[PDB]
Amino acid sequence: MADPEELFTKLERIGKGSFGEVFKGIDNRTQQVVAIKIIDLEEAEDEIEDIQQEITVLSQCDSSYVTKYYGSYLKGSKLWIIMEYLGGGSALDLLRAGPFDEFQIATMLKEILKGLDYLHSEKKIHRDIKAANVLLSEQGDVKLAAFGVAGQLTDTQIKRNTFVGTPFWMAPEVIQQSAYDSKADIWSLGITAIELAKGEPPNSDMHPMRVLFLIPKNNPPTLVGDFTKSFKEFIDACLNKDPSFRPTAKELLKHKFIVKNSKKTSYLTELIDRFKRWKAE
Amino acid sequence: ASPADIVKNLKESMAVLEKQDISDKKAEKATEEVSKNLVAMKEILYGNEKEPQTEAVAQLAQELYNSGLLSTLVADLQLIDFEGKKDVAQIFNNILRRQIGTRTPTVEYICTQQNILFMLLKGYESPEIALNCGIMLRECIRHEPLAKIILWSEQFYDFFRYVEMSTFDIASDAFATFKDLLTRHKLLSAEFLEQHYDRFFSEYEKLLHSENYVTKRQSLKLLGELLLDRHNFTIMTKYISKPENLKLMMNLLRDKSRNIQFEAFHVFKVFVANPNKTQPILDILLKNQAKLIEFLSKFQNDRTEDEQFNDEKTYLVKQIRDLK
Repeated sequence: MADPEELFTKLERIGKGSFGEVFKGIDNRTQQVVAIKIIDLEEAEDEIEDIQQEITVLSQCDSSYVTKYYGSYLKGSKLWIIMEYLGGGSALDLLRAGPFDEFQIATMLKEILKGLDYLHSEKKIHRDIKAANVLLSEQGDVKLAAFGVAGQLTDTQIKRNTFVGTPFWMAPEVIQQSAYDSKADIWSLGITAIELAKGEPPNSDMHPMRVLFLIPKNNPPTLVGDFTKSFKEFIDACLNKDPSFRPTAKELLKHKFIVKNSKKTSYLTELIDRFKRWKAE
Repeated sequence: ASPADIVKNLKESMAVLEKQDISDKKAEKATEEVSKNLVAMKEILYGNEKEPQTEAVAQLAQELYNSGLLSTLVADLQLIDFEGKKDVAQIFNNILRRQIGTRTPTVEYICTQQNILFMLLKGYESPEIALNCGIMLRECIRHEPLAKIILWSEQFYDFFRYVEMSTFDIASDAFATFKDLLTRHKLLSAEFLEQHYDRFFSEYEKLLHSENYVTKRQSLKLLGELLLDRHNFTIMTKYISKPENLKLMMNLLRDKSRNIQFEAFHVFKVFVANPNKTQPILDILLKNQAKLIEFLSKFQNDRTEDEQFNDEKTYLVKQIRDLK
């Protein structure tokens, strides 16, 4: 069966937030650095075919804006899932070192939007868009985490191993359990945007149970403070309470805020650099 | 601006791709022409800011039966653009479910082209295409007359190797088709299992023995599902009779894995619940009488939770205690 424990070397763990067991690792064969996620299968216990569904769907993507899938190996009864590893860090990570320009933000959103467009075209969706899942290569490339990736007619919230454990980036029609599609990702994008500009999402300081009941009732969040009008305008575009009034990704791709402000993706390595310089050890 | 030329351009540009050297002459242009065709073709079928234009769809269909464009396409597929492969799948899968009257024309004009199907299943040996081919195959075994073909095939029993295959992803996808064959068309499937009982279960018995935790679990589980079907009543009675089959489950109940035992249980209980146990069953049950009550008493009593499971448990014990 060729056992992954000798095919790959596990390094520091990075699965602190969800289920657990995501590691940095190395392909012993090729010295390529990978992400390794190990799933029990025994102690699952959301069914096997659900997990294979996650993989089927993930392996269908071959976009330089969505994190690649390299394959899987079964050791006795644990499954090693190997994916592309991005050594720049997450946008969330990169904020620890200081704030971002509008040019930097817009550069990122542009790339996420391309990822998003690619997904939407295959009637796939994302479902966990947040600065934590905005991932960067060491040369400044930007791509969505594989974590959120899903099929257009799949309920990712019912199942363990896929569910989002915080309501902050969630669209109101999702919270209301009603019919929802890719327009909900667009909403999450709007939140991400506020998050990239402000360091945290609207109402972070609030109890998740109050939040869920405000997100439908209240007016949508807005961008506030020293940001350009077109930036604020981009965020209203995304955060419409009515899914129908939200632009597709293709349309956002040519919003003024993106067109005026985005730049060469390489320029983002200044962020990667700033971060390296910033952190300890 | 043409919905009847793209075919006259692939039976061209796709024909080009075999044979040819890795030479520049067809390396870029010839293969990329193919991918651009498959995109404009899928467009005539799916609504960028256009509609599915029906008149063009009728023309589109009666162009592909010219002549065996799909045969050599599916054959020489392993040399296509990655997104092109995914495109082919999308193309194949929707013309398949075309309809005139209450009649599916694609399905019929494949019942001649009987090899298209076996090519697709032979795809399971080439890892660079296997998955696409799965997606396509499952979409056709989805129509009754098509499942009939692979089921009564000699090529059917290749699944037992395709399921045990090296890479777990493909082993999985294989098993998916294997499953969807035996479950989907209920009346048809029950026909197959009656006639080929002996052969089918010899191989299947191997799966239950081979581990590979996932192969073992999934097929043990599929056994349960095929056994309690009702459509399969004849088959299950034959099954729960052989004392080889009861010794097997008994060992599965003894498995290292919680989840495997629990699965084994749901099959095992049908053996004991049988109102018409044949002698060799009763012999092996009576022989192991003490050790069974011993076992079922302490078998996974953390589940409560499960009214039905404990109910099935006190029931099973009563029955074993009560003999001869």
